[PDB]
Amino acid sequence: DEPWKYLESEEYQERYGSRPVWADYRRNHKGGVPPQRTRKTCIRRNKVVGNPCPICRDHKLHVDFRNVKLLEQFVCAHTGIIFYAPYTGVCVKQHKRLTQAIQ
Amino acid sequence: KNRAARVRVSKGDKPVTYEEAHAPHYIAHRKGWLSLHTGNLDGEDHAAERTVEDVFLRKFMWGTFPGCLADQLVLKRRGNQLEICAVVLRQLSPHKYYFLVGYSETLLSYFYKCPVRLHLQTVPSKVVYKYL
Amino acid sequence: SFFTKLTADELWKGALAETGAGAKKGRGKRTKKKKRKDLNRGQIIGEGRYGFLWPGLNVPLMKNGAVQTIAQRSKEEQEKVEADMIQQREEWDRKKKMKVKRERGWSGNSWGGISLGPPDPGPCGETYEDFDTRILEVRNVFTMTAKEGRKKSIRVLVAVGNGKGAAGFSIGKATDRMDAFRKAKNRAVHHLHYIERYEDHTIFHDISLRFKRTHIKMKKQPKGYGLRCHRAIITICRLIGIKDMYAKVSGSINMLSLTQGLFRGLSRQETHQQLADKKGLHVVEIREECGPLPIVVASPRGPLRKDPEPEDEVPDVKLDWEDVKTAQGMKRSVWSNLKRAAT
Amino acid sequence: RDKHPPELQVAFADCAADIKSAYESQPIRQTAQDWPATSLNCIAILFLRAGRTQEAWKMLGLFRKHNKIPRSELLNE
Amino acid sequence: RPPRRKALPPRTEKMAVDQDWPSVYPVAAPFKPSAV
Amino acid sequence: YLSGEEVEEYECYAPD
Amino acid sequence: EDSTDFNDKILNEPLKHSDFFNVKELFSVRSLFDARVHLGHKAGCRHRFMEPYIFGSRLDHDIIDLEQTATHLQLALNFTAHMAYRKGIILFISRNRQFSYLIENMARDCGEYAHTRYFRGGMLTNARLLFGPTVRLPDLIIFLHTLNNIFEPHVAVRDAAKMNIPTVGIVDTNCNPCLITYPVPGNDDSPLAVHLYCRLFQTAITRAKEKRQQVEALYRLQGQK
RNA sequence: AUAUACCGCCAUCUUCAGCAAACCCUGAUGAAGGCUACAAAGUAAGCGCAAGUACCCACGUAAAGACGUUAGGUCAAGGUGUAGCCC
Ligand SMILES: [K+]
Ligand SMILES: [K+]
Ligand SMILES: [K+]
Ligand SMILES: [Mg+2]
Ligand SMILES: [Mg+2]
Ligand SMILES: [Mg+2]
Ligand SMILES: [Mg+2]
Ligand SMILES: [Mg+2]
Ligand SMILES: [Mg+2]
Ligand SMILES: [Mg+2]
Ligand SMILES: [Mg+2]
Ligand SMILES: [Zn+2]
Repeated sequence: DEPWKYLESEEYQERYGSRPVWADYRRNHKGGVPPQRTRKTCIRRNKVVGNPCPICRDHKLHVDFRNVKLLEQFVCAHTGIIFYAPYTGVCVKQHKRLTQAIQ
Repeated sequence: KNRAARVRVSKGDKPVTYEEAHAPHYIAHRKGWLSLHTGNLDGEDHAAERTVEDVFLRKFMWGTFPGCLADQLVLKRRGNQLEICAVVLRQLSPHKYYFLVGYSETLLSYFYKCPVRLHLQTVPSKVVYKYL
Repeated sequence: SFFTKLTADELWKGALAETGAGAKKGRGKRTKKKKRKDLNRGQIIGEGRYGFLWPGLNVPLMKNGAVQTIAQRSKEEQEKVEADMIQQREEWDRKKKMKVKRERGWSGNSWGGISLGPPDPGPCGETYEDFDTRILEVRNVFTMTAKEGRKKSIRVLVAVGNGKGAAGFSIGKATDRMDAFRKAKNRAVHHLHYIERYEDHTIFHDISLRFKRTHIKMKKQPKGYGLRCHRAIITICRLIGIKDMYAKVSGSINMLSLTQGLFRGLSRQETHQQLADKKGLHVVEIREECGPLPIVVASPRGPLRKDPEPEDEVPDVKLDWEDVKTAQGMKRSVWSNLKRAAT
Repeated sequence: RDKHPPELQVAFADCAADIKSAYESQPIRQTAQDWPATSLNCIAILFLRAGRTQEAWKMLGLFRKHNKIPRSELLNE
Repeated sequence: RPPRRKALPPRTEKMAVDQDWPSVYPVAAPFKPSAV
Repeated sequence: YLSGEEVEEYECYAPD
Repeated sequence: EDSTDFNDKILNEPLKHSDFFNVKELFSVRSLFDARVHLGHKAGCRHRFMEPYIFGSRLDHDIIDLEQTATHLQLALNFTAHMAYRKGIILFISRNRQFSYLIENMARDCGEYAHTRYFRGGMLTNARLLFGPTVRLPDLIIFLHTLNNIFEPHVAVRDAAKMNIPTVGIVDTNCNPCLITYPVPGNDDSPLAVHLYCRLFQTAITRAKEKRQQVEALYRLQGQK
């Protein structure tokens, strides 16, 4: 109901600190060059994949147009462009929700 | 190359006691004997029995005071008295050391049919002669 | 026979077989290895199968102000003790089994990119907590010896830095890989370069140099560009504190040549203040995001020249065909400008 | 109880320090440390008379922490 | 937490230089550093 | 190494 | 409260004067000329980095420009005096055995240190091992001869820079001054030249130590009252 | 069964004198290398040699003799990992 509160809580500060929620996430892939698209979705029929993306791995992070402090983490502060999904590692499902919430 | 009772050189991190650091050729030169009795003197008897008793007493005390012995046992025989002198650590509570002294002295006195006394010297840590 | 029994140390030294022609030259490999276990660890003096309770050894000596007598646990009461020791034994095995996973490097089996922590504190109460260490190369070097044949040593290359311009690198050599880590990281802290950074995020100008056969071309970039450089350069740049740079490595891709070639080029970069002092002119930065506003970044400390810099109609500067081919849209590569994780 | 020559006063301060350590490292430490009022007043006075003023000034905090009334003699010294 | 047991000072430090030594070692006994 | 490496005072007369 | 005034009246005050110790009165171009300081090696021995400091070649014998030596010597003596004033450890180094005894006596007389013997590998770069972890290294190394006996640079020149120690050095026409902090072009062979250098450095060092005591004493007397 | 899993105890060079942790420096911070005494980058704990001790001497003879080499010898001294047998 109030998604912006999670980012102001002590639980959030202990898990992420002042870095973005996607800072410590790493994609598992063969080769040095990753696939040009991230996985379609990390939640499939209510089951979570082994390496869920920064959004899907924390169920308290809610992609909502009012939780602007979370959305800012997926926009470049210097250029204002929205990071493509391989940049942060979010699945295609959550990247679309972020792009719509940002707009 | 000779191997018998020789702690081999390492990286300088292995602590050895005075006894362990001296190979067999130093026996009677730099280090003494760990058991003293008359069985190995010229014209004396019963060396075999004294030797078996010593091997048992060393194993018995190793397992009776597990992890407590900080050096080899010194076994002394005078007449029919058997004195066991052991250097032990200061980890076990004093009550347990008194129990095991009473238990060991009594059990060994009935086993070998002689008055047996156990003398414990405690050290805070194993005494290091050198680091090989 | 009681007299044929040995001590635990003797039994493990034999069973483990750590000394021998197998372990001399690594003639034997160990996918399955006997692991030493301390069998006296959870054992209490006085506790045996029969479950006797000896006053003063395994149970308290006095109970209710009176000396306890010899007693024996009931068959049921002893089964619980035995079961509890087995569970305590599996719990200990599980506590050791639960070991924190460490992050990987450039690849799962690669040492490159792995952090080794800060250099060790010096003898005179010196500390380097502000410095981070990264591995760049771990090699097995094989030396043919007069009497011992092929021997195996480790050569390590590590870089250190505090993220604020101070960084260095050193080679470490030892028979053991962890001693090489200590030598390299401790030596590197005494060979630190200072690297000047423009606005504490990028280099002051494009740097193109060759070290031996390794060519490195670096480009100054604006904020938000990130580190789009050879993975080794990315590792080093995080130690120096550069956030935004493009680099291309050509010719031989030799890690050592690349490391010292990179440090040579970054330590010989002229800052804007040096340019103003050298030429006695203002340095004016024009940013397209700020339009025509002239931003003076550096002014000469000494007198200011009155004669304009000569305007050569055409500069006699040498150009890189790769840079020109890109600006003309004639550069076609499926691998350029690919989407990658944040670096 | 009374002041003494400097040689004796120094010796009494080496013991008072050792007693202070006993109060600090009691085996009842699991329970709140009981620092009697007389003990705190005497230990502080012995430090002053010995010249270990630095140690005496530090101890004044323990009067407030444990809420123990300071003695008149200690305040005057 | 119970304090670890502290070994007492060697009782040699309580011996006077004009004592009756035969009372210290009355009969054959092993060498005792704390007593000699 | 990447799996993890986990090999993992006061004294008194007459203590209690 | 009282430390800032100390460091300001004693440590920072000398650094506000161009010649606080008046070391220019110790020498002149004539005094240097009489000591044969201008005499350099033959042109065939010339080092290319010493060409700036050479006046010319007189019949294939290089002549050192004493006008430059005078300015370089002024800087070197001024630095040396300031380091003695600050109670820095000054180490004299030379491998020329003709002057080993002279140099060792000059060091003892001024209250400083001399190393004129074979220089063992790592005296500076490995001092903690050789001397101990608390060993204090020199704050200034003065070379009266920058070359060893095989006509190569003294190892301490390279190792002094590694340890961030400033170096004063007499550099003849066959020497390399690149790594010497305060080079002084001058003759290092003639007994008259070397003797002159020892008098100047000995005097500069001794004067600075007496100046340090005078200021401290005055600063204390005024402090009480 | 496996000495080609080993402990233990040994052969061999050895009728040798070298090995070597921790540092330092050179080679552009390459694999590598590091001595000069009128000395030029090495310092080196520890082990060995040596010293000392045994025998009739300070002589000789013993004893000692590191690291490493030959997956040297020995599972049959004893112990023991692994595999195998259990009417
Ligand atoms: K063998
Ligand atoms: K066997
Ligand atoms: K077997
Ligand atoms: Mg032999
Ligand atoms: Mg993998
Ligand atoms: Mg000359
Ligand atoms: Mg074999
Ligand atoms: Mg002889
Ligand atoms: Mg022989
Ligand atoms: Mg010998
Ligand atoms: Mg074979
Ligand atoms: Zn997802």
